[PDB]
Amino acid sequence: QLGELAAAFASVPVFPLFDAAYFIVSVLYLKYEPGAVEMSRKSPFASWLCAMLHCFGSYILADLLLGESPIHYFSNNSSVILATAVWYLIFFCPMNLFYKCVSFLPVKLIFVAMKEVVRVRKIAAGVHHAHHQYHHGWFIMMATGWVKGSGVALMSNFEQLLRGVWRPETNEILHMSFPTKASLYGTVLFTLQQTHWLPVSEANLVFFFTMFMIVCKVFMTATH
Amino acid sequence: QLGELAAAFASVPVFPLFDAAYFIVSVLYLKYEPGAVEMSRKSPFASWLCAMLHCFGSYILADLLLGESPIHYFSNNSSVILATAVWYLIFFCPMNLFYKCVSFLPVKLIFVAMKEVVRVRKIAAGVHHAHHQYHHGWFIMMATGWVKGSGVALMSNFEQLLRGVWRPETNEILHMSFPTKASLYGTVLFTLQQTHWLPVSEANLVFFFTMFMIVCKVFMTATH
Amino acid sequence: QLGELAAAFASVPVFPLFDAAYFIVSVLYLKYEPGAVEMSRKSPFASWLCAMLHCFGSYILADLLLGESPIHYFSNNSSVILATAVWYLIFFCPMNLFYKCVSFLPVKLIFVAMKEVVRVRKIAAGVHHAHHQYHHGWFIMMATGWVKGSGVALMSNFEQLLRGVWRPETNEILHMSFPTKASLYGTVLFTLQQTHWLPVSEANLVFFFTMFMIVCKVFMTATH
Ligand SMILES: CC/C=C/C/C=C/C/C=C/CCCC(=O)O[C@H](CO)COC(=O)CCCCCCCCCCC
Ligand SMILES: CC/C=C/C/C=C/C/C=C/CCCC(=O)O[C@H](CO)COC(=O)CCCCCCCCCCC
Ligand SMILES: CC/C=C/C/C=C/C/C=C/CCCC(=O)O[C@H](CO)COC(=O)CCCCCCCCCCC
Ligand SMILES: [Ca+2]
Ligand SMILES: [Cl-]
Ligand SMILES: [Cl-]
Ligand SMILES: [Cl-]
Ligand SMILES: [Cl-]
Ligand SMILES: [Cl-]
Ligand SMILES: [Cl-]
Ligand SMILES: [Cl-]
Ligand SMILES: [Cl-]
Ligand SMILES: [Cl-]
Ligand SMILES: [Cl-]
Ligand SMILES: [Cl-]
Ligand SMILES: [Cl-]
Ligand SMILES: [Cl-]
Ligand SMILES: [Cl-]
Ligand SMILES: [Cl-]
Repeated sequence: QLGELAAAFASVPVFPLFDAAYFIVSVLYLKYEPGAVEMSRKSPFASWLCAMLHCFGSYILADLLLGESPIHYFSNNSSVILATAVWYLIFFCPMNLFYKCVSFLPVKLIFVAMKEVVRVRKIAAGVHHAHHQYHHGWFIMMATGWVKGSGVALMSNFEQLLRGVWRPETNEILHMSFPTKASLYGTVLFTLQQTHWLPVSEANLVFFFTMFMIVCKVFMTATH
Repeated sequence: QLGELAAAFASVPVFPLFDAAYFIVSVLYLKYEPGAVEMSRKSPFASWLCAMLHCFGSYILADLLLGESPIHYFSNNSSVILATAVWYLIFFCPMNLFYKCVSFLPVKLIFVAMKEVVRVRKIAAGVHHAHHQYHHGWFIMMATGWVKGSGVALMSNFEQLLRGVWRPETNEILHMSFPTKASLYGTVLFTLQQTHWLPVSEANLVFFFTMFMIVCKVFMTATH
Repeated sequence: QLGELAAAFASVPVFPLFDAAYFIVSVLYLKYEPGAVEMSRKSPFASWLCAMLHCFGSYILADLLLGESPIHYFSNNSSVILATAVWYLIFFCPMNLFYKCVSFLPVKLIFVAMKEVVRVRKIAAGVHHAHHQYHHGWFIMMATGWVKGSGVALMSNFEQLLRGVWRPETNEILHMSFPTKASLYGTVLFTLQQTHWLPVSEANLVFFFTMFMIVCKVFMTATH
């Protein structure tokens, strides 16, 4: 009956709870970046735009690769407003209280695990969406699933440029972080499953690769 | 009968006279930039391309945001040729005579006011065009109207790169100039009017916001 | 009977032999770039992506200009695999044997001539493709044919960024190399032929402009 459990796991509604966890973890990472708090004070619109890149950079990149509107996902008003509320609470909540609650390690590890549920679903969705437009476009499927999983990391040089920072000596392709490299392995697996060369159901692959990402990220977050 | 006057004001044909004023003011600003005259001598094609960015950057950015051809507007041959003639006269007219005439302060203030007529129309057109593709895409409407009004300013980091200049410490989002910030207020107003939450006719909003931009820009130009 | 010879010349199948020559010459140029060999060792995925830019940058740029998927051409699996095999053999063949064979000057000059056959065909195809979407879009036709011929050179600032290099003081528009400038003359000629203002058959223009590019590039390669 594992396939019955895997089907329920792979079809949980990500909105709003799992998307909120994705936004919280991503905007927390933004606040850790150098000068981010000062930027929220002096350039609040640019700070909000930076948070939108961290929350929706996966869709911006995937739409750019497929020749669609790069801000197509911003028509989802409820998601944009939810990410905006997360950005406001993390940077401007009185007593910094919202930051204190979501940074509490037991709470943070749960949000970290929930973000990985969202990331794997976005990888698989990118492969399936590219396949719909290119039935045999294996390289387009792998590219779309990769940027859906890596997100803002692949545009880090220009997220820095928006913040007034320029560090051209490195980038996430020249030196992949773990989530970028893991998203590359994930998009190859989901493409192979789309090819019907990997004999596994799409629900089981989602379940087992999500558990791999959850264990890795929770372990990495709890260590440091 | 103000609405009858506002309807005539909001429907004046911008081509060719008001577009010419837009091109003249924008290419004048290009000639003020460092190394622009030297660039016209040594790299005339790059200088012409820079002037096309200043004249049509609003359409390039709006088409990029909506997933359309970024050079779609360059199919308008008469507009491209008119902007090309303006670029040639400003940089290469014998005796620098065309520059001397359009820089004469009474003449320049008139062209500055006429450019603001074009800018407000482009903001409203961007909101209406985005609304046609996304009936409830408020964030897409505001983004499209903003870049239609700000124009080349939002791509200033890469207009500089074309000229061989790189200044990453600042950008027009991190530090908005007045026209960029005013275009942001304008696109919010025209979006609200599109929402039917701002109880005002589209013609009256065009008239009153254009007069606001005309008074501000004419005052700013005459002061410095 | 020259038109009968020109028709056969202009319709030779570029895949796979002429495309292979295009890939070999382009990836050879990549290996000449500073730090390219070290990059293939330490960042092999970024090295492979760099080679894809050199092999398919013409299609990436043309699709970007026309608002299509910038990786649309990567649905051609056989072409991507052939370019991938060329990249692997040039950087990783035991004894560096493949590099030694294709760098042998008589063999290299033949591949250089065959690449020019591909470049002229891509210029003409870009003009014809833009004309199909814009019957009177002369500036869109010239832009599309130019990037189809220049290829990765027009994105050199960002091919360098992928390699961790940033040299903003120059670019291929501000200072055109010979292939970039020759592709600009070529796209004007093919646009004029599309206008029916240049009284010459498309096959004869392909033949005579290819011979011009072959003689120039073979002479330039044999000199240095
Ligand atoms: C301001 C925000 C802009 C950010 C630009 C960041 C771009 C980084 C994205 C890289 C995706 C490459 C996919 C890949 O590297 O992996 C796939 C699977 O292995 C294969 O690569 C290919 O298909 C060949 C891909 C050729 C490069 C595509 C360039 C598209 C230009 C978009 C810019 C408008
Ligand atoms: C070489 C020329 C290139 C120039 C690139 C310049 C880009 C600057 C444009 C910014 C428009 C943001 C709209 C905005 O900031 O304001 C709106 C309204 O408030 C909300 O922002 C969003 O919808 C979220 C917008 C998310 C960013 C969109 C990135 C698109 C990538 C285009 C590059 C191909
Ligand atoms: C990461 C890879 C990105 C690389 C970006 C490189 C861009 C260089 C391409 C230049 C083509 C200009 C065509 C031209 O200069 O020549 C033609 C014929 O004379 C006329 O120019 C116009 O039509 C006006 C063209 C206005 C500029 C178009 C900007 C498009 C933005 C694309 C970025 C997403
Ligand atoms: Ca498109
Ligand atoms: Cl940083
Ligand atoms: Cl601000
Ligand atoms: Cl998704
Ligand atoms: Cl997707
Ligand atoms: Cl098919
Ligand atoms: Cl400057
Ligand atoms: Cl030039
Ligand atoms: Cl408009
Ligand atoms: Cl518009
Ligand atoms: Cl609808
Ligand atoms: Cl270099
Ligand atoms: Cl690698
Ligand atoms: Cl082609
Ligand atoms: Cl083409
Ligand atoms: Cl037509």
